[PDB]
Amino acid sequence: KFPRVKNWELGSITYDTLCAQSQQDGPCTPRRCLGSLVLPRKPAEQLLSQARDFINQYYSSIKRSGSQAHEERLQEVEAEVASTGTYHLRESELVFGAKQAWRNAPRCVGRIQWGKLQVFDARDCSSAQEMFTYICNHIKYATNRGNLRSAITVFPQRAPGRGDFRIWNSQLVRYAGYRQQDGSVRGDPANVEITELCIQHGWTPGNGRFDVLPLLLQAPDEAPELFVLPPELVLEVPLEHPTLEWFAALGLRWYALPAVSNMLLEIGGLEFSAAPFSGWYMSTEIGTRNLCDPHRYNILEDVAVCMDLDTRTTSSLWKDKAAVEINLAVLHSFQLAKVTIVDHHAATVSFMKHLDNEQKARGGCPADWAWIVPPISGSLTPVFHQEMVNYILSPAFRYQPDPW
Amino acid sequence: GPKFPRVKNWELGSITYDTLCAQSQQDGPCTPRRCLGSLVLPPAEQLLSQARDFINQYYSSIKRSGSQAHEERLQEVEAEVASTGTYHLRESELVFGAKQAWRNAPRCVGRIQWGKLQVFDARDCSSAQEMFTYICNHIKYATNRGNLRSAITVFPQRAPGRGDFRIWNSQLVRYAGYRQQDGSVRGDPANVEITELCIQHGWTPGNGRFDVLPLLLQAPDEAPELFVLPPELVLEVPLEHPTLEWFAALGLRWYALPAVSNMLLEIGGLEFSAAPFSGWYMSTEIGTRNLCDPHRYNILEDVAVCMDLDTRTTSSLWKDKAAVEINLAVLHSFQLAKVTIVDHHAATVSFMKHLDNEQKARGGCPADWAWIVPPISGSLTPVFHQEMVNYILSPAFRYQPDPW
Ligand code: HEM
Ligand code: HEM
Ligand SMILES: Cc1cc(N)nc(CCCCCc2cc(C)cc(N)n2)c1
Ligand SMILES: Cc1cc(N)nc(CCCCCc2cc(C)cc(N)n2)c1
Ligand SMILES: C[C@H](O)[C@H](O)[C@H]1CNc2nc(N)[nH]c(=O)c2N1
Ligand SMILES: C[C@H](O)[C@H](O)[C@H]1CNc2nc(N)[nH]c(=O)c2N1
Ligand SMILES: [Zn+2]
Repeated sequence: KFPRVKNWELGSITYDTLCAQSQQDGPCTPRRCLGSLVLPRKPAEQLLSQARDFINQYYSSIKRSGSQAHEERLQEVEAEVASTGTYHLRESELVFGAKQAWRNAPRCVGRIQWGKLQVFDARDCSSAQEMFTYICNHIKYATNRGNLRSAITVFPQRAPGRGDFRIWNSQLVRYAGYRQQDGSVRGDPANVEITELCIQHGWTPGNGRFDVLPLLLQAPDEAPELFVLPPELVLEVPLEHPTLEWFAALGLRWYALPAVSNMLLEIGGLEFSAAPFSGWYMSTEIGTRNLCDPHRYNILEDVAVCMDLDTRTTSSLWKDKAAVEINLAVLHSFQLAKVTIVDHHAATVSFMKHLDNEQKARGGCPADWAWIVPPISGSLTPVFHQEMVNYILSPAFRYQPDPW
Repeated sequence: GPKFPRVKNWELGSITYDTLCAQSQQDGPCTPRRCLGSLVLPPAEQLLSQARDFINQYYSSIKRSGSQAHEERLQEVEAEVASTGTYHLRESELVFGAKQAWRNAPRCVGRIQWGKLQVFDARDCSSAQEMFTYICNHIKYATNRGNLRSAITVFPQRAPGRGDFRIWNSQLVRYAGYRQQDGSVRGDPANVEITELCIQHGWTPGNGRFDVLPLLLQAPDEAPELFVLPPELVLEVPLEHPTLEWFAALGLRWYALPAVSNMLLEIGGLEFSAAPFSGWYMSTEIGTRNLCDPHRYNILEDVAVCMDLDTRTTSSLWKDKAAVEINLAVLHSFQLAKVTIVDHHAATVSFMKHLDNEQKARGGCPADWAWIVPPISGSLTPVFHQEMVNYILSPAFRYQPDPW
């Protein structure tokens, strides 16, 4: 039942015993592996057992398991659930749950950081207006003038008798995508839909490719409300190249803070539909995906041409050459602007360190090989060469449907 | 929708369902609780049922399903299995099954070519000297002075009681790896075991980085005999750069013919333990894995130093830049030399065509994403964004225990 897992560079071998504590099925069966799929196809007595489970996790972690407080806390949960069908987490438990859900995130290469997360309790929130205020303090704290600090902010749990608090935007900072006459897109094509919903709910659009979108925030069973982030909070890094001086001409820029805003956080059976969290970028996310995917800004040809590369033929590897300059430019420009970033070499090295830690601490580490291995130079990094077991542990960030 | 895996391309936004997976008659390593698809590695009546299925496939492939010939061939196999425990394939059943195994191989990006495979029958082979003759013929035909041609040679199947035919070497062509007294390896480290095996059976070793191993060939129930390949039969390419002149002085080379000799070819339950097969390289096999893996030639640092790159910090992207140029050097030199090769861009483009043909032809295609995605410039190729379903179909190429 316990997989042999091998590193092929170093010949080293471990066994995952941690997977045994997974109790949510993934999409694979013995007939066919489905691990490369981005999304899944996708309660009285049972919320109860996830709660015991989780409270157990919490008291084991402060090394006070089977102590008195443990018992009296299990009794709280029971009594609360028996009468109301639900319960509430103490602030310190939430803090524990939030860090554990990062820890369990199998798609995340930055997990070495997991124990260092600033947790904002925003459960005493009753309006879109307040969410905005909480969302602003988060951006301000996490951004920290370029010296970035991981942070999550947690809005009120989902409740049986009403709508969810939701942030409609997929990220706290997004560039407008304007769907043009000839069906081309000025700006980020990833953000066409959200851009149109913002216009639909009253927003005045610009005509740049890097227009910072407003936030569409929704309090339960209310029309979402629109807030313009103040430009002074959203820090942005102009893109240039250490030697290629025309690179600066291309007006390229990315924003400092990668803050995911549409995922749901699950802890001990409670669900937190709005709980944005942020760290700092690994440079390939910007330099390779956001700028080079052909269904994003798709700037590879432009760059290659400016680099005077023979475009005609795949075999001159013009794609590979320009991709590498753009990634260098993202690192260069971030290090200049003194904004926190990490390259895929440093990041995957530190990730290797994390597997070793997690092997000593828990007996394994859930890991999604296709998301961990970077999008350029995969086998140049040590994770390419490391087998990994993937599986769902709770607490967990999960995808959730879009509100509209 | 339908309950078959839904499969999405994130670049194009297109959806398909894989119905082919229902044909899978074998379990991979995944289960609902944990994905294991990144792991490199995993007669009685069971023969009969395997045989009936292969034969049904053959007759559908020739559009004669249900015909008298079909049920008479069924009848035939059942009698032969019933009185000898095994059975033999007709010639063109062997050609079909061979092609079908390549067609079925989830790890092969080259399957647009699956239709064009020269199948040499060698089931008459009765000695290790003769194996050698067939391999030399195979190598000559396949290499065809640089204009390479895919081919497989099929030695006699396994039989109850009697020993297997086996090619000990993992590939027909392998460079020696000599273990130094100081702990390093000279040559190719992947081939240390097979080098030291060749010496034990009496080969006189050389001392270069690129010495061609002799073949260790095992006729049934005999110790393996040793055979040296005439140098004129082994086409090799010296590596040089179109613009960095010093690259040629590095003395690097690779062989033209990728020919796998250690796999088992399975058909209707019959097992061909020696059926080596060969195509042509994708440039990233040579330039990225074989030359740059840390556990292989590991020339990345030497090359970056020659390029005058900053090798003391990850963030100069020194690894990425050196890898690109080594890869350019691979293509350029094979091109200059009129030896067939394909780059990871063209190759993945055409595997996308192959997926689309197979969708129409059979309703899906088993594909191992981690192996289909090239090991440099992943997300720069269209397979990066294509979800894929991996499962096992027969005929199959399969791994087998080394015979020592
Ligand atoms: C501190 C710096 C961090 C870095 C460099 C990092 C790195 C990454 C990267 C490169 C990805 C792949 C994303 C993509 O391809 O778009 C990712 C995914 C993810 N990260 Fe992080 N991470 C960091 C911090 C965090 C934090 C603080 C959290 C939560 C508190 C987090 C949770 C996640 C989750 C849930 C995913 C999966 C995303 C999805 O499925 O859409 N990470 N991480
Ligand atoms: C025609 C040109 C071909 C190209 C460019 C090609 C390309 C590739 C590549 C890049 C790999 C992965 C190599 C690695 O990671 O080491 C591979 C694997 C494979 N190919 Fe091909 N292929 C070709 C022809 C063939 C032929 C003729 C056959 C057999 C009839 C074949 C069967 C396989 C199998 C079974 C694997 C997986 C081997 C393993 O799991 O170790 N391919 N192919
Ligand atoms: C299918 C899908 C759903 C979703 N919610 N999000 C995505 C991509 C989100 C990008 C996650 C980016 C990130 C997040 C964090 C916390 C750090 C960092 N460096 N990068 C894809
Ligand atoms: C553990 C292991 C076993 C095995 N049989 N093979 C491997 C890698 C073999 C490399 C396959 C190379 C190849 C084969 C063919 C036929 C064409 C082409 N371009 N490349 C690893
Ligand atoms: C289809 C495929 O699973 C998908 O493109 C994944 C591959 N790996 C990834 N890895 C990361 N980090 N981010 C991604 O968006 C993707 N995309
Ligand atoms: C651990 C991981 O599965 C392993 O390194 C695989 C990854 N993908 C690969 N892909 C190909 N084509 N060849 C390989 O040898 C590997 N190695
Ligand atoms: Zn799987």
